[PDB]
Amino acid sequence: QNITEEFYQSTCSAVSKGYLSALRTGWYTSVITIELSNIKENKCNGTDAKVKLIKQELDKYKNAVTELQLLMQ
Amino acid sequence: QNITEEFYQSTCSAVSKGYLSALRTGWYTSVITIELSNIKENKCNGTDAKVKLIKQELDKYKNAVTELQLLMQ
Amino acid sequence: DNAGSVSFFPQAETCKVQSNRVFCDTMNSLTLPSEVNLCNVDIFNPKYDC
Amino acid sequence: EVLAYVVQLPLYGVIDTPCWKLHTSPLCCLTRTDRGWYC
Amino acid sequence: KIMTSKTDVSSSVITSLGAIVSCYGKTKCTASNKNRGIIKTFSNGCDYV
Repeated sequence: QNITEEFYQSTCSAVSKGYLSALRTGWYTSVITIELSNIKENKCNGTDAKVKLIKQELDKYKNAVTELQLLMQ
Repeated sequence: QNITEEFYQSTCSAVSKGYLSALRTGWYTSVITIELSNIKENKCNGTDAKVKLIKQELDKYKNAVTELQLLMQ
Repeated sequence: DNAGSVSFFPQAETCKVQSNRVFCDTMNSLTLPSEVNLCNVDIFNPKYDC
Repeated sequence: EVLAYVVQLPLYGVIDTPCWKLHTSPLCCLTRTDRGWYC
Repeated sequence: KIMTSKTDVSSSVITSLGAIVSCYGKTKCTASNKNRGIIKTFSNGCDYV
Protein backbone atom coordinates (compact mmCIF):
# COMPACT_ATOMS: atom_id res chain seq x y z
CA GLN A 1 0.00 0.00 0.00
CA ASN A 2 1.21 3.41 -1.15
CA ILE A 3 -1.84 5.58 -0.62
CA THR A 4 -2.52 7.10 2.80
CA GLU A 5 -4.67 9.73 4.50
CA GLU A 6 -3.81 12.77 6.67
CA PHE A 7 -6.40 14.63 8.71
CA TYR A 8 -5.99 18.26 9.68
CA GLN A 9 -8.10 19.46 12.57
CA SER A 10 -6.88 22.98 11.95
CA THR A 11 -9.02 23.17 8.78
CA CYS A 12 -11.25 20.11 9.39
CA SER A 13 -10.22 18.57 6.10
CA ALA A 14 -8.52 15.37 4.95
CA VAL A 15 -5.96 14.88 2.20
CA SER A 16 -5.41 11.59 0.35
CA LYS A 17 -1.74 11.38 -0.50
CA GLY A 18 0.08 8.90 -2.68
CA TYR A 19 -1.23 9.13 -6.26
CA LEU A 20 0.72 8.98 -9.50
CA SER A 21 -0.78 10.81 -12.42
CA ALA A 22 -1.34 11.09 -16.14
CA LEU A 23 -2.60 14.50 -17.33
CA ARG A 24 -4.14 14.48 -20.81
CA THR A 25 -2.70 17.30 -22.91
CA GLY A 26 -3.80 16.41 -26.44
CA TRP A 27 -5.40 13.89 -28.73
CA TYR A 28 -4.19 11.07 -30.95
CA THR A 29 -6.52 10.11 -33.78
CA SER A 30 -6.66 7.05 -35.98
CA VAL A 31 -8.88 6.27 -38.94
CA ILE A 32 -10.21 2.74 -38.80
CA THR A 33 -12.06 1.50 -41.85
CA ILE A 34 -14.04 -1.74 -42.19
CA GLU A 35 -15.65 -3.51 -45.12
CA LEU A 36 -18.91 -5.35 -45.53
CA SER A 37 -18.78 -9.06 -46.28
CA ASN A 38 -21.54 -8.66 -48.83
CA ILE A 39 -24.11 -11.32 -49.62
CA LYS A 40 -25.27 -11.93 -53.18
CA GLU A 41 -28.89 -12.96 -53.42
CA ASN A 42 -29.04 -16.64 -54.24
CA LYS A 43 -31.56 -17.14 -57.04
CA CYS A 44 -33.84 -20.16 -56.62
CA ASN A 45 -37.00 -20.70 -54.60
CA GLY A 46 -37.40 -21.75 -50.98
CA THR A 47 -40.00 -23.63 -48.99
CA ASP A 48 -42.14 -20.50 -48.94
CA ALA A 49 -41.78 -18.29 -51.97
CA LYS A 50 -43.32 -15.32 -50.13
CA VAL A 51 -40.16 -15.22 -47.86
CA LYS A 52 -36.92 -13.58 -49.02
CA LEU A 53 -34.68 -13.57 -45.94
CA ILE A 54 -31.60 -12.44 -47.81
CA LYS A 55 -33.28 -9.49 -49.44
CA GLN A 56 -35.01 -8.27 -46.29
CA GLU A 57 -31.85 -8.83 -44.26
CA LEU A 58 -30.03 -6.55 -46.65
CA ASP A 59 -32.78 -3.96 -46.67
CA LYS A 60 -32.57 -4.13 -42.89
CA TYR A 61 -28.91 -3.18 -43.29
CA LYS A 62 -29.09 -0.89 -46.31
CA ASN A 63 -31.80 1.10 -44.62
CA ALA A 64 -29.79 1.30 -41.40
CA VAL A 65 -26.76 2.51 -43.32
CA THR A 66 -29.03 5.01 -45.06
CA GLU A 67 -30.29 6.35 -41.74
CA LEU A 68 -26.69 7.04 -40.76
CA GLN A 69 -25.86 8.69 -44.02
CA LEU A 70 -28.43 11.28 -43.03
CA LEU A 71 -26.74 12.34 -39.81
CA MET A 72 -23.49 13.56 -41.33
CA GLN A 73 -23.66 17.07 -42.88
CA GLN B 1 -13.47 31.66 -42.63
CA ASN B 2 -15.73 33.20 -39.97
CA ILE B 3 -14.17 31.92 -36.83
CA THR B 4 -11.20 33.85 -35.53
CA GLU B 5 -9.21 34.30 -32.38
CA GLU B 6 -8.25 37.53 -30.59
CA PHE B 7 -5.56 37.43 -27.97
CA TYR B 8 -5.33 39.93 -25.18
CA GLN B 9 -2.09 40.23 -23.27
CA SER B 10 -3.82 42.70 -21.01
CA THR B 11 -5.91 39.92 -19.47
CA CYS B 12 -4.06 36.87 -20.77
CA SER B 13 -7.22 35.43 -22.27
CA ALA B 14 -8.39 34.43 -25.74
CA VAL B 15 -11.73 34.95 -27.37
CA SER B 16 -13.13 32.84 -30.22
CA LYS B 17 -15.48 35.11 -32.11
CA GLY B 18 -17.72 34.19 -34.95
CA TYR B 19 -20.33 31.68 -33.88
CA LEU B 20 -24.04 31.75 -34.68
CA SER B 21 -26.32 30.39 -32.02
CA ALA B 22 -29.34 28.42 -30.87
CA LEU B 23 -30.56 28.79 -27.25
CA ARG B 24 -32.94 26.06 -26.05
CA THR B 25 -35.92 27.65 -24.30
CA GLY B 26 -38.43 24.80 -24.25
CA TRP B 27 -39.29 21.31 -25.36
CA TYR B 28 -41.33 19.83 -28.18
CA THR B 29 -42.84 16.44 -27.45
CA SER B 30 -44.28 13.81 -29.72
CA VAL B 31 -45.93 10.51 -28.91
CA ILE B 32 -44.56 7.73 -31.10
CA THR B 33 -46.34 4.40 -31.05
CA ILE B 34 -45.29 1.12 -32.66
CA GLU B 35 -47.06 -2.19 -33.12
CA LEU B 36 -45.78 -5.71 -32.89
CA SER B 37 -45.82 -7.79 -36.05
CA ASN B 38 -46.96 -10.84 -34.15
CA ILE B 39 -46.13 -14.42 -35.06
CA LYS B 40 -48.66 -17.19 -34.54
CA GLU B 41 -47.07 -20.41 -33.35
CA ASN B 42 -47.13 -23.06 -36.05
CA LYS B 43 -48.52 -26.26 -34.64
CA CYS B 44 -46.92 -29.41 -36.10
CA ASN B 45 -43.59 -31.11 -35.31
CA GLY B 46 -40.04 -30.36 -36.43
CA THR B 47 -36.90 -32.40 -36.55
CA ASP B 48 -36.58 -32.28 -32.78
CA ALA B 49 -39.86 -32.03 -30.92
CA LYS B 50 -38.08 -30.89 -27.73
CA VAL B 51 -37.28 -27.52 -29.43
CA LYS B 52 -39.95 -24.85 -29.71
CA LEU B 53 -38.17 -21.93 -31.36
CA ILE B 54 -41.32 -19.98 -32.01
CA LYS B 55 -42.45 -20.31 -28.43
CA GLN B 56 -39.08 -19.58 -26.82
CA GLU B 57 -38.61 -16.58 -29.12
CA LEU B 58 -41.87 -15.09 -27.89
CA ASP B 59 -41.10 -15.73 -24.25
CA LYS B 60 -37.74 -14.05 -24.88
CA TYR B 61 -39.72 -10.99 -25.90
CA LYS B 62 -42.71 -11.27 -23.56
CA ASN B 63 -40.34 -11.42 -20.66
CA ALA B 64 -38.45 -8.32 -21.83
CA VAL B 65 -41.70 -6.37 -22.18
CA THR B 66 -42.71 -7.54 -18.73
CA GLU B 67 -39.44 -6.39 -17.20
CA LEU B 68 -40.13 -2.95 -18.61
CA GLN B 69 -43.72 -2.89 -17.45
CA LEU B 70 -42.23 -2.90 -13.95
CA LEU B 71 -40.27 0.28 -14.49
CA MET B 72 -43.23 2.59 -14.95
CA GLN B 73 -44.89 3.54 -11.63
CA ASP C 1 1.64 18.75 -9.57
CA ASN C 2 2.25 20.30 -12.97
CA ALA C 3 5.72 21.52 -13.91
CA GLY C 4 6.54 23.83 -11.04
CA SER C 5 2.98 24.74 -10.28
CA VAL C 6 -0.09 22.80 -9.09
CA SER C 7 -3.03 21.75 -11.26
CA PHE C 8 -6.44 21.62 -9.59
CA PHE C 9 -9.26 19.63 -11.23
CA PRO C 10 -12.49 20.57 -9.41
CA GLN C 11 -15.13 18.34 -11.08
CA ALA C 12 -15.17 14.70 -10.07
CA GLU C 13 -15.95 13.75 -13.67
CA THR C 14 -12.73 14.76 -15.30
CA CYS C 15 -10.51 12.61 -13.09
CA LYS C 16 -10.42 8.82 -13.33
CA VAL C 17 -8.82 6.82 -10.51
CA GLN C 18 -7.49 3.31 -10.80
CA SER C 19 -5.49 1.59 -8.07
CA ASN C 20 -2.96 4.26 -7.14
CA ARG C 21 -2.89 5.94 -10.53
CA VAL C 22 -4.96 8.99 -11.54
CA PHE C 23 -5.86 10.07 -15.08
CA CYS C 24 -7.15 13.62 -15.27
CA ASP C 25 -8.35 15.78 -18.16
CA THR C 26 -6.51 19.11 -18.27
CA MET C 27 -9.19 20.77 -20.40
CA ASN C 28 -10.59 22.86 -17.55
CA SER C 29 -7.97 22.60 -14.84
CA LEU C 30 -6.86 25.48 -12.67
CA THR C 31 -3.18 26.22 -12.09
CA LEU C 32 -2.24 27.07 -8.51
CA PRO C 33 1.02 27.79 -6.64
CA SER C 34 2.50 25.06 -4.49
CA GLU C 35 1.47 27.28 -1.57
CA VAL C 36 -2.10 26.12 -1.63
CA ASN C 37 -0.73 23.13 0.28
CA LEU C 38 -0.34 25.48 3.25
CA CYS C 39 -4.03 26.07 3.35
CA ASN C 40 -4.76 22.61 4.76
CA VAL C 41 -2.62 23.42 7.82
CA ASP C 42 -3.71 27.03 8.40
CA ILE C 43 -6.79 28.65 6.93
CA PHE C 44 -5.45 32.18 7.25
CA ASN C 45 -2.01 31.39 5.83
CA PRO C 46 -0.73 34.83 4.76
CA LYS C 47 0.97 33.44 1.64
CA TYR C 48 -2.27 32.36 -0.04
CA ASP C 49 -5.92 33.41 0.21
CA CYS C 50 -7.74 30.13 0.77
CA GLU D 1 -48.60 -6.23 -28.09
CA VAL D 2 -47.74 -2.54 -28.70
CA LEU D 3 -45.06 -0.15 -27.44
CA ALA D 4 -45.37 3.63 -27.08
CA TYR D 5 -42.63 6.12 -26.14
CA VAL D 6 -42.44 9.91 -25.93
CA VAL D 7 -39.72 11.57 -27.95
CA GLN D 8 -38.57 14.97 -26.77
CA LEU D 9 -37.03 17.42 -29.17
CA PRO D 10 -35.51 20.78 -28.19
CA LEU D 11 -36.96 24.13 -29.12
CA TYR D 12 -34.79 27.19 -29.54
CA GLY D 13 -35.85 30.55 -28.24
CA VAL D 14 -33.41 32.59 -30.19
CA ILE D 15 -31.22 31.99 -33.20
CA ASP D 16 -28.44 33.42 -35.31
CA THR D 17 -27.10 35.35 -32.37
CA PRO D 18 -23.31 35.99 -32.29
CA CYS D 19 -21.47 33.82 -29.75
CA TRP D 20 -17.90 33.55 -28.42
CA LYS D 21 -15.70 31.46 -26.16
CA LEU D 22 -13.19 32.60 -23.53
CA HIS D 23 -10.11 30.71 -22.40
CA THR D 24 -7.93 32.25 -19.75
CA SER D 25 -4.43 31.78 -18.42
CA PRO D 26 -2.28 33.02 -15.54
CA LEU D 27 -0.97 36.59 -15.63
CA CYS D 28 2.00 37.61 -13.45
CA CYS D 29 -0.62 36.41 -10.47
CA LEU D 30 -4.03 36.86 -12.14
CA THR D 31 -6.31 34.24 -13.59
CA ARG D 32 -9.68 35.16 -15.09
CA THR D 33 -12.29 32.63 -13.99
CA ASP D 34 -15.36 33.50 -16.06
CA ARG D 35 -14.30 30.88 -18.60
CA GLY D 36 -16.79 29.54 -21.09
CA TRP D 37 -19.25 30.31 -23.87
CA TYR D 38 -20.98 33.66 -24.18
CA CYS D 39 -24.00 34.31 -26.36
CA LYS E 1 -14.15 37.70 -11.43
CA ILE E 2 -10.46 36.81 -11.21
CA MET E 3 -8.34 34.31 -9.31
CA THR E 4 -5.27 35.78 -7.66
CA SER E 5 -2.09 34.53 -6.08
CA LYS E 6 0.95 35.84 -4.29
CA THR E 7 3.40 33.52 -6.02
CA ASP E 8 4.82 32.84 -9.45
CA VAL E 9 2.85 30.26 -11.46
CA SER E 10 3.39 28.73 -14.86
CA SER E 11 1.08 26.73 -17.20
CA SER E 12 -0.51 26.49 -20.66
CA VAL E 13 -4.07 26.41 -21.97
CA ILE E 14 -4.85 25.12 -25.46
CA THR E 15 -7.50 27.16 -27.22
CA SER E 16 -9.77 26.54 -30.18
CA LEU E 17 -7.20 27.79 -32.70
CA GLY E 18 -3.94 27.69 -30.84
CA ALA E 19 -2.63 27.85 -27.32
CA ILE E 20 -1.68 30.22 -24.55
CA VAL E 21 1.71 30.04 -22.82
CA SER E 22 1.98 31.50 -19.32
CA CYS E 23 5.79 31.46 -18.94
CA TYR E 24 6.78 32.87 -15.56
CA GLY E 25 9.53 32.31 -13.04
CA LYS E 26 12.46 29.95 -13.40
CA THR E 27 10.41 27.61 -15.62
CA LYS E 28 11.44 26.83 -19.21
CA CYS E 29 8.76 26.96 -21.89
CA THR E 30 9.03 26.53 -25.67
CA ALA E 31 6.95 25.80 -28.73
CA SER E 32 7.96 23.02 -31.13
CA ASN E 33 6.71 22.32 -34.64
CA LYS E 34 6.35 18.83 -36.05
CA ASN E 35 8.53 19.62 -39.10
CA ARG E 36 10.79 22.37 -37.79
CA GLY E 37 11.14 21.31 -34.15
CA ILE E 38 11.50 24.06 -31.55
CA ILE E 39 10.74 27.37 -33.29
CA LYS E 40 10.33 29.70 -30.32
CA THR E 41 11.38 29.96 -26.70
CA PHE E 42 9.28 32.09 -24.37
CA SER E 43 10.41 34.98 -22.29
CA ASN E 44 8.46 35.79 -19.14
CA GLY E 45 4.98 36.85 -20.28
CA CYS E 46 1.70 35.68 -21.81
CA ASP E 47 2.24 34.69 -25.41
CA TYR E 48 -0.14 33.17 -27.91
CA VAL E 49 0.83 30.59 -30.49
